[PDB]
Amino acid sequence: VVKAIARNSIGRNGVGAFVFPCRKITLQFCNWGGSSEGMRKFLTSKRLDKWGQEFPWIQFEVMRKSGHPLLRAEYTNGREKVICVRNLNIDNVENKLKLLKDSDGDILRRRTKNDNVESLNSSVRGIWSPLHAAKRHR
Amino acid sequence: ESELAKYKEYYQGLKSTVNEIPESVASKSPSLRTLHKRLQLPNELTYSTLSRCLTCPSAKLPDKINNPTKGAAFVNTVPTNKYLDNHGLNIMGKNLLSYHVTKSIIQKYPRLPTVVLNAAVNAYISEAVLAHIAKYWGIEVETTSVLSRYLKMEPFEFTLGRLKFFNNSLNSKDGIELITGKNFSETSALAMSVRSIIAAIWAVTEQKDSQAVYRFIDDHIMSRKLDITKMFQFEQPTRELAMLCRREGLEKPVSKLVAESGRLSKSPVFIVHVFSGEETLGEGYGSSLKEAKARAATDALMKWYCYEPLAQQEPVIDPGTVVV
Amino acid sequence: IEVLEPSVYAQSYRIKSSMKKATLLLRLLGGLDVMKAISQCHFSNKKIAREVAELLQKGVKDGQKLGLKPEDLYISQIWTGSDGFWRKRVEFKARTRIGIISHPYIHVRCILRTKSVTKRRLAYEAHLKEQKRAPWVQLGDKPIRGVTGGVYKW
Amino acid sequence: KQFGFPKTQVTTIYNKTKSASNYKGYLKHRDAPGMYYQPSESIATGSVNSETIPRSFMAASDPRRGLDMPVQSTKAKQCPNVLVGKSTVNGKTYHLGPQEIDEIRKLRLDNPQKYTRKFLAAKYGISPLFVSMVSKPSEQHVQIMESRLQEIQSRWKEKRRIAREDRKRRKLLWYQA
Amino acid sequence: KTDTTPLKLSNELYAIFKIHNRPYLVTEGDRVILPFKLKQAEVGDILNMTDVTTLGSRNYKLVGHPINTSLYTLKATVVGKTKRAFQTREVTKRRNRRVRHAKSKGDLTILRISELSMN
RNA sequence: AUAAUAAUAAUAUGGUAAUAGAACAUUUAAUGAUAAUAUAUAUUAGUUAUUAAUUAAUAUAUGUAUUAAUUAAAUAGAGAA
RNA sequence: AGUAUGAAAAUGAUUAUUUUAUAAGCAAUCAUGAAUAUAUUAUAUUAUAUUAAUGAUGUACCUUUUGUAUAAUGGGUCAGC
Ligand SMILES: [Mg+2]
Ligand SMILES: [Mg+2]
Ligand SMILES: [Mg+2]
Ligand SMILES: [Mg+2]
Ligand SMILES: [Mg+2]
Ligand SMILES: [Mg+2]
Ligand SMILES: [Mg+2]
Ligand SMILES: [Mg+2]
Ligand SMILES: [Mg+2]
Ligand SMILES: [Mg+2]
Ligand SMILES: [Mg+2]
Ligand SMILES: [Mg+2]
Ligand SMILES: [Mg+2]
Ligand SMILES: [Mg+2]
Ligand SMILES: [Mg+2]
Ligand SMILES: [Mg+2]
Ligand SMILES: [Mg+2]
Repeated sequence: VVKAIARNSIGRNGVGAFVFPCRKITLQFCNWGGSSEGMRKFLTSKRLDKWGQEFPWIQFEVMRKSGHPLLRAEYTNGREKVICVRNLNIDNVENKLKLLKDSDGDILRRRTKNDNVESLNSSVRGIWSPLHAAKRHR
Repeated sequence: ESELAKYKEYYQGLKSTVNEIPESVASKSPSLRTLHKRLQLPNELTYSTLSRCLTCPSAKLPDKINNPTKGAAFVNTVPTNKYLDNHGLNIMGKNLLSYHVTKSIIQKYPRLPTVVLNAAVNAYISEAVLAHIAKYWGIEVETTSVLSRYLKMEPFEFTLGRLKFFNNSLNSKDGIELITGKNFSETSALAMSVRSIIAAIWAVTEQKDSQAVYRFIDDHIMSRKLDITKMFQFEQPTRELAMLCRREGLEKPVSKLVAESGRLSKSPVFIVHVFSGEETLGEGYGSSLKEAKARAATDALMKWYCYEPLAQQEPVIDPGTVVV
Repeated sequence: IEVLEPSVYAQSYRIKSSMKKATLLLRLLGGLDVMKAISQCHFSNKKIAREVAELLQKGVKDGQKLGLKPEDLYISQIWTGSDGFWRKRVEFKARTRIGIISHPYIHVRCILRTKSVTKRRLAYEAHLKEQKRAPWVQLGDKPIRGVTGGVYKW
Repeated sequence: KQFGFPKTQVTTIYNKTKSASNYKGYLKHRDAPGMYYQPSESIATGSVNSETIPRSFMAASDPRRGLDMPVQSTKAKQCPNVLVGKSTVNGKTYHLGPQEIDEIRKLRLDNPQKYTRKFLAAKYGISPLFVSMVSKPSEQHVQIMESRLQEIQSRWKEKRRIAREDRKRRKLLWYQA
Repeated sequence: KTDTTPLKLSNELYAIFKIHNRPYLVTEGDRVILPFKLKQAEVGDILNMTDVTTLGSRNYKLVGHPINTSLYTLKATVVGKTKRAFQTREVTKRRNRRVRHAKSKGDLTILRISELSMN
C-alpha cells in the first residue's frame, strides 16, 4: 500500500510572477532640529513626487515626530530596515532611499568563498557513486 | 459640542462606506492601489472589488463580545452589508484553485496515487500556503480599534484597504488563548482574501480572456516548488511491484545482486536490481541485502507512479492505483 | 514552567565558615531527598553540617506548611555565598613581615522541589528528546561539505 | 546506437586520483563544441529523471521509448538471486481443493502447537504464507504468544530498547526512498 | 547540424553560464548571488544570458564557447541588491600602538533564474 | 565661473620619529519646541561603509532633557610610569 | 566617614545548553558537521544565537633597541584618579 507524507510548497519569487521585495517606505522627520533639515528639504522638493510616480508599487508615508529623522522600509519577507538620517543633505537622504528600495529585506549575512548559488532542486546527474564510477579505482 | 456625537458621525460614516464601498473613496486608498498593481491585477478590476475581497462576513457580533473577562474582545470590526462581502468570491476562488491544481498535477504526474495527489493538491492550496501568500503580498489585518482611528482621525480609505473581520483582541495576551471557530482566525481570513482575489481576476477577465485567471494561478501558485518524491511512504513494495508486473504485460520480477563491498563490516554496501526479465525496473542500495531489496522495489514503484510524459505526447490516462 | 512548579526556598543565617568549607558538604547534597539529606548532615563530622541540617528541617516544615508532603521534596539547587562585611586583621610575623587575616562569614541557601511534579516533567521531556533524536543510518546521507565551485564533478 | 555522440567523462587537467576534489581542474578544462555522451556516475534509486525511467514503464506513444537512454549495462544471466522465495525460483502451484483447505483449518484450530505452519507446509507441499492465508489460530494461541512477546521485551535494558526503535525508524527510511 | 533532441526530451536541465567570465551552474528556479553591484540592471529587470558555456542533461551535454543563443532560453530576474555583513579587522604591527581598521561591506546582486529550456 | 549627488578616462592611497587636513564620545556656558502614545539608563536581536547613532522588546526611575543644531571653553578619551 | 538607588566589573557556589576521559603549544580567525534555544509570514529543503566533533593559519601587549616570543624592562584582576 501507499501512504502520503504531507508537505507544503516553497515560495519561489521570480519564476512565475515577480513581487517586488519592498512594500512600504516611511519618511519620518521633525519640525524642530537641525538634524532633519535635509529630510525637510527633500519632502518640500519635487523629488518625492517623482519617486511615487516611478515606483508606484511602494507605499510612502511622511510622519512628524519629536526626534531624529528616519527611513523605515517594510519588505515582503516581514523584516524592516530603519536608517538614521541625522545631519544629511537632500542627495544623501535620496541615496539612502535608493538603498532601501533596491534591497530585499534579508538579514545581512557572511558568505564563504565561491558560495554563490543556492538551489532547492535536486541534481540532474546524481551524486558520485564509487560503485557506479567512470573507471574503477586501481 | 458633545464629542460623543462626533464619534457617532464617524462610526456611522465608516459603517456606511463599508456597506457601500464606493469607488470614489476606495480609489483614494494607497494600500489598495499599491496592492492592485503590485500583483499586476487587470485594469478592469475596480478598486472597490479589491476592498470587497478584503471584507469578510462580519454580519452580527457574537455572544462573546458581552464580556472580555472570558478572554475575547471584538472592537476592531464594524458590521458589514451582507451583499458586499467575499463570502461568494472565496467559493469561486476555492473552486478555481482546486480544479486547476488537481488538473495540472495530474497532467504533469498522471499515475499519482489518489492519497498522494490529495496531499500534493493540499500542499499547493493549503490554508497555510494561502495565508503566507497573502502576507507576502502585503495584505494587512485591521487591528486598531474603531475608536482609536477616530482620535487619530484616520480617513476611511485606509480602513477600507485592509482585511476586516472579527478580530479577537486579547488573543495571545498573557498566554490565555480562547479557542474560537475558523471565522475568528486570521489564517482563514487571509486565505479567503487570496481566493477572493483569484475570483475577481476571473469574473472581470472571463469574457475576453478565458485563460487569464489560470495564467495567474500558474504564475503564483504552481510556480512554487514541490518534490513529489518526498510525499511517498511504502509498506510492502515487493508485493505491490509484483502485482503491477502481473497487471501489465511485464514479466515476474526477481531481485538480483550486482556488486558488494565490505560484506563482513559495520557498514557494507549492496546493489540489487529488480529484473523484470532482462530489463531492470528498479535500482537500490543499502547496508543489508534486505535493505537493498526494499530500496530497489521502492525505486521501481516510484518510477511508475511519478512518470512525467512530454507536453507534446497524447494525453495518457493511468489505469488506476495498484490494488493488492 | 520552572517557576510555577512547587518549590521551597530555605535560607540560612550568618554562619561562621568559608565558602570552600561549605562546598565540600553541599556537593554531597545535590539531588538527594531532603528526608535523607538530613540524616547525612546529622552523621557528618563537619561543624557546618549541624546548621545545614537545621536549615533542611525548616524547609521541610515550610513545605509541609504550604501544602507539600515531606517525602515528596528533594534538593534541586543548594549553594553558598559570601555574607559580607568580613573582618580583616593584621598578622604579625617575625622579621617585620605582615600578613592579613580575614574571617569569612557565609550563608547556605537551598531550593527544594517536588518529585511528583518537577522530576516527572523532566523525565517526560527526556523521553521526547529520545524520540526526537535521529536514527543511525550506516550509509547515512552525510552532507557533501564544500562549495560546489561552478563545476559539475558528478 | 540511436546517437553517435562522442563519449566523454568528467575530466580534470590534473590527476583525478590525487586531485578529485580540486574544482579548478574542472574549471580549466575546455572541450570542443558539439554534443557529447557523458554518462552519469550515480545511482537512480530516487531519481524521477526522464533519463532513468525504464522503457517498459513509459507510454507506448513516447518518443523517448525509441531512444536507448536507460542502457542495460547489467545482464540478468550473471546476477545471483537476493532473498528470493521458493515459490519464485520454482513456479507457483495450485494443487489444493476445498477438502484439503478445510483439513488445514480444522487441524490448526485443534492443536496449534503440534500443527504449526512449518509442519502443515511440509505435509501438504505448500508455503507457510499460504497457511496464514487460509488457517487462523485459536485466540488463546495468539493471546499467549502476544503476552509471551511482551515478557521478552520487558527484560531488555535501555540500550537494546533504543536500538530496536532505532531499527524501526531505519525501516521507514528505506521505504520512504 | 547540432543535434539537440536528447536535451529537448528531458524532465530537468542545467546550464553553466558565465557573467564576466565567472561560471555559475544553475537549474530552473535557482538563486544566484553575483558578488558585485549591477549598475546597468535595475531591480525587477529581466536579464537574458547569452554566454552559456555548457548545457546538459543527466547523460548528455552540449558545450559551446559560447553555445549559439538561438538553441536555448535562459533568463534571470533581479530580485534585490543587498550588501555583505559588516566586518572590521585591525591591521597593525608587532610593537606599534597605532591600530588601523579595514572596514569591509561587499556588494551583492541577487538573481533568480526564471526560465531555462531548449529551443 | 558656485554647492550637493551621480557617471566616464587616468594617477595615487604600507609606514616608526615627524608634518599637514577632517571628524566622534563626555562635561560646562549662550540660544533653544516637544513630553508618561515621552525622556534617561542597562540587556538582547536588527539597520546605517558603524570609536557613533538609531528600530523593536524587556527592566527601573522621572509629569521630566542645558535635549536637535551653531558657537565658546575644557580637570575632554587610559593594558601601560 | 551625608542620604537613597544600585542586572558596573573583578571574585565565589549552583543550575541550564553544547563539547570533552588516545591527545600536546598566546586559547583566536577561517572552513565545517552535530546538538540545543528563539522566531505572531519556519510557505521550508527556513533565519538567527550558543557550543573545544574535524581541518588549515597563527612565536601576547608596551618600552628600549641595528635587532625581541625572547630566558631584556612593566603588568594578579576590575573600578575611580
Ligand atoms: Mg551589600
Ligand atoms: Mg609567627
Ligand atoms: Mg587573604
Ligand atoms: Mg597533490
Ligand atoms: Mg620597533
Ligand atoms: Mg599593536
Ligand atoms: Mg598612508
Ligand atoms: Mg583628565
Ligand atoms: Mg581605568
Ligand atoms: Mg585601548
Ligand atoms: Mg575520544
Ligand atoms: Mg597540554
Ligand atoms: Mg643593546
Ligand atoms: Mg622573531
Ligand atoms: Mg618577558
Ligand atoms: Mg617563559
Ligand atoms: Mg613583573
